[PDB]
Amino acid sequence: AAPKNRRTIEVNRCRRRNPQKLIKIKNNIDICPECGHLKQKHVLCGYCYEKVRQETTKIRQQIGAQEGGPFRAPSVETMVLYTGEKPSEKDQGKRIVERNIKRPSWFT
Amino acid sequence: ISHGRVYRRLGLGPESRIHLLRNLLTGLVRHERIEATWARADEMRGYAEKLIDYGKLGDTNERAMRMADFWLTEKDLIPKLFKVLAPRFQGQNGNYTRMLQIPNRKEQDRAKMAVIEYKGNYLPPLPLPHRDSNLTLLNQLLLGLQQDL
Amino acid sequence: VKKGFRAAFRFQKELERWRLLRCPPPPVRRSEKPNWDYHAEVQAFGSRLQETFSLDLLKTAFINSCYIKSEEAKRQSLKDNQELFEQGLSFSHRCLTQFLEDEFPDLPAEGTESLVSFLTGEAVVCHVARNLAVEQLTLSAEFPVPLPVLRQTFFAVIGALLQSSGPERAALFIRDFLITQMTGKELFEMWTVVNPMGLLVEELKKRNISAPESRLTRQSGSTTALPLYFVGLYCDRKLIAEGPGETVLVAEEEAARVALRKLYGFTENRRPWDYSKPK
Amino acid sequence: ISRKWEKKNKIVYPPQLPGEPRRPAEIYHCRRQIKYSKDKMWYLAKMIRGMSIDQALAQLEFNDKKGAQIIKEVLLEAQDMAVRDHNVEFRSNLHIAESTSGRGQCLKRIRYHGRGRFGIMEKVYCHYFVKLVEGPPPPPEVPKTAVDHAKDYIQQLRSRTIIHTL
RNA sequence: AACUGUCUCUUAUCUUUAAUCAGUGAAAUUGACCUUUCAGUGAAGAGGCUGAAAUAUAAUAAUAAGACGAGAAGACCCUAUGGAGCUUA
RNA sequence: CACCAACUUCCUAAACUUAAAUUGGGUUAAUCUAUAACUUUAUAGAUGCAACACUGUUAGUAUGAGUAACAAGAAUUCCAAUUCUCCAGGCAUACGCGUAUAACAACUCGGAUAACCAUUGUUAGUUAAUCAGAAUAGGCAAUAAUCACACUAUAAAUCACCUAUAACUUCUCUGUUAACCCAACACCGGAAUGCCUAAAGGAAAGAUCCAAAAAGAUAAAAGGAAAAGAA
RNA sequence: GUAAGUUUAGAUUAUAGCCAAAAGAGGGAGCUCUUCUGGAACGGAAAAAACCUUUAAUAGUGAAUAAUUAACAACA
Ligand SMILES: [Zn+2]
Repeated sequence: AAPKNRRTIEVNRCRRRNPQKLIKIKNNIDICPECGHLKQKHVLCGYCYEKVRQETTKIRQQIGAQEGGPFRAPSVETMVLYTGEKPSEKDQGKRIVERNIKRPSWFT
Repeated sequence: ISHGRVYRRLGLGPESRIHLLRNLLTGLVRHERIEATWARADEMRGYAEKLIDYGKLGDTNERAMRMADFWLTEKDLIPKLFKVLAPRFQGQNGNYTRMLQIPNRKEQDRAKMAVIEYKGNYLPPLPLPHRDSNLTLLNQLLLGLQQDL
Repeated sequence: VKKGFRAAFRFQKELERWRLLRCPPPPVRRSEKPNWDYHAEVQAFGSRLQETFSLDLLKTAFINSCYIKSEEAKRQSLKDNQELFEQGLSFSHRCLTQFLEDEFPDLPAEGTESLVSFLTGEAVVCHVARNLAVEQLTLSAEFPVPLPVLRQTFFAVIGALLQSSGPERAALFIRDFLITQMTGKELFEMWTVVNPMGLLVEELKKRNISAPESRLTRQSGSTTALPLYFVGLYCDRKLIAEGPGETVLVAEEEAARVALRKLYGFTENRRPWDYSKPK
Repeated sequence: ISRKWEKKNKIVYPPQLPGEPRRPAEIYHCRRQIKYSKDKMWYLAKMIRGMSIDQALAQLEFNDKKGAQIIKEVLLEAQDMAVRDHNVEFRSNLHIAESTSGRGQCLKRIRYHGRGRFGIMEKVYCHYFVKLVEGPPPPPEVPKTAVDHAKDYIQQLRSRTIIHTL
């Protein structure tokens, strides 16, 4: 079955310009205090998350080199230490990861 | 028609879902923080919490050893669960896993993204939300009400 | 490419027509535009009016102060119409007042002033002059001619006409061309009357007549959103005037307006003014 | 092809006289060649019409459509030139006066099928037009109240003239 | 004969489709259409005529019984003091 | 005890009497030439001189319709990175193709989307004495193979070496890449031989939802046409 | 009452209706024919090629008229 006649632009225009078919505005936009960038109320910041995710790779890269092989996951707890920080007695008996950078302000 | 459903349909079948969940659980244990789709992350959150209980049960438990071996493909992790994860969560009675929403992937599919991590980990803290301080005008007004009461 | 020169020329005219509609040219006075002869137009202007004008005086009346400045400014890089202007305006005021008084002796002097002011208003004078082509014949440094300058020339021409043709011809000219504009003009349209009830009482006491007692003769749709109220003013229990209104206050106000017209003999059915008289 | 939108940015007004209000700035920006459907892009344009510069940008940042990202890029370029070349003091003082999309030159190809059939393949391109006016978006319209409607209806009745009568 | 959801008598689960987001993007078709119901009229015949009736604008989602639905050079048999072609003993 | 209603008729101004093949007569759009005119005109002479309609021809742009339609195993420390989950015709030659090979740089076009390139541009490539391709005249021949022996059979199944003549010291040329071919297409199709069957070769999941309806698959209380047995 | 007609010469085109209404013949309903008559609204009969009122067609914010779906139980 094919259309019996051409559909008029006016009829077509009304269909596409009906409110149901139009793009709706969003009121859930929020600001990120940490980075000062926009975010949604139910969505986290990304500018700061970029630092966190990349820092994780840098920390993970250090971990990968230290292990040196697959299936080498330690059976003991692990800790990350940055330059200017010295291991404590409580840190004994735990895998220690050394980071050349200083302790990040956000990281505690 | 998803009324009363308590299980998500993932993978190519129920076995694939277990294997896909098994792979996700193994990866999470190794790294302690993994980013995945929100639907899949929610489904696997319950499994991770129960796994910590199995570690708490004890190494000598035959069921735990069988459970740990099946769920963890990489066998180096089996000592870790009983000697790293289980000792860490001994004080905790639950809520071992923290799941939060991440901005959706800009990969042309706009999948809902979430991050699931084990609490008490050595990884850098996630950017968690901070509640409003009591110094705010509304809270201070409520503080005055509290003092009167 | 379509060949031929006639077709290409035809399209050029088509482009010009579109260009004219899109971008109308700025207005310019006919004096600047070609094929204009001031002397011929003045002679034709006088002949068309069937009136005798002193060419020298008429030119002075058309001459304006602003026009002289432009010539002087051009000269740096002539008689004003003020004297003639005063005569026409002053004479017109007396003559215009004379017309009103004769038809409506009862009408107060204050009312005649309002009528005279309206008939001598800048808009009224400007409308007559522009429709008479006087603007083209007006001498000024700005186009369109400013209304106050245009008004000055109109009365200035009247002063020149008085010298050329005497008051009698000018009076007929005023009656034929200016008094005609009052046709279809209601009294309160040309005269602003506030507080008609008080004014009506003021006239009645002067005539030693009792103030009317207002009564509601007829009413319809009182409680509806479209109410009609008829209020009649009863003097000594006798109806003197009745007016229609939407509210009692409006009906009373309208009824008072009708009485004022009757008091001054401005009834709608009153005898029309005469332009027939050749004398 | 016609590029009159750019020429609108080359218009130079006469020097403003002392007795004239400060002329509001008008900026026209367009992208002539976009590998996007004009019809789909129009949906984005229609919604953003009349909104502020900041509000439109904020919505675009959280939009899923590819066209929305293009619109934001177009908006940013227009804003940059406005301050750089149109002497705009406050960046925030901008609103979307006009937003529309137009058709662009396309490419034609044949669409093969596995069963010997063929189809008409087209690579769609479009143009996008936006005009930005310095200042906040105009206040929204207030719908007429019942009292206003009744007054006009009475006024309309009075305005009526008698038809076909002496 | 057995066997079984063929059926008495249907139900449940999974995959595909489906629905939503994003990217890309055809074909048959098309006089114009501001594209209703009943009865009449007519050639078996009316969204557009006659007479009644109904009727905010615009949308959105579903099903295929009938209009003895619309269709082709489809099917069958027979005729010709029809043609034409062919063969002759 | 009437009115209304037709250009029938009267009235003011005019007019001077009722369909369509065909036939008689009067004009006209456009272009060129002759001769004039000079913001596009005149008189003559000429002609590829006038399109709302041939399922006309060519081009453009709509409608159907943003509809049919199409798509990548997981995690991470990263796309010639690791590890995990699962699949099971792979490697050589022939033939064909002819630079699709490889590196770099691009992000427009091509892949029916991205990532990435198979795209665009530039530069590079495939190595052979061993792998592959590129003198003459006479004389004389009974008896297959089949582990060839026995043993049979029927479809009836192998130059050499002698006798003379002639020449008299040699390693160049060409082929060599590839994920590749025949089917209009990066087409669920077609495509010889040898070895071997996973050590080789691979990925069904663009995201979300779990609509109805429909298709495929699995399961069935009691019964068995409302198992593999006979004719 | 009215204005065409006859002859001579040249020359083609048309030569198929439709419906209504009369007169016949087949026939017995109705049909099937032959013959005569009339018709082609912009008005009317409901819409109505074929019936009725209507001589052409001009402008006017005049007038008189035509046809014109309506009609008003019985016993001496
Ligand atoms: Zn931040």
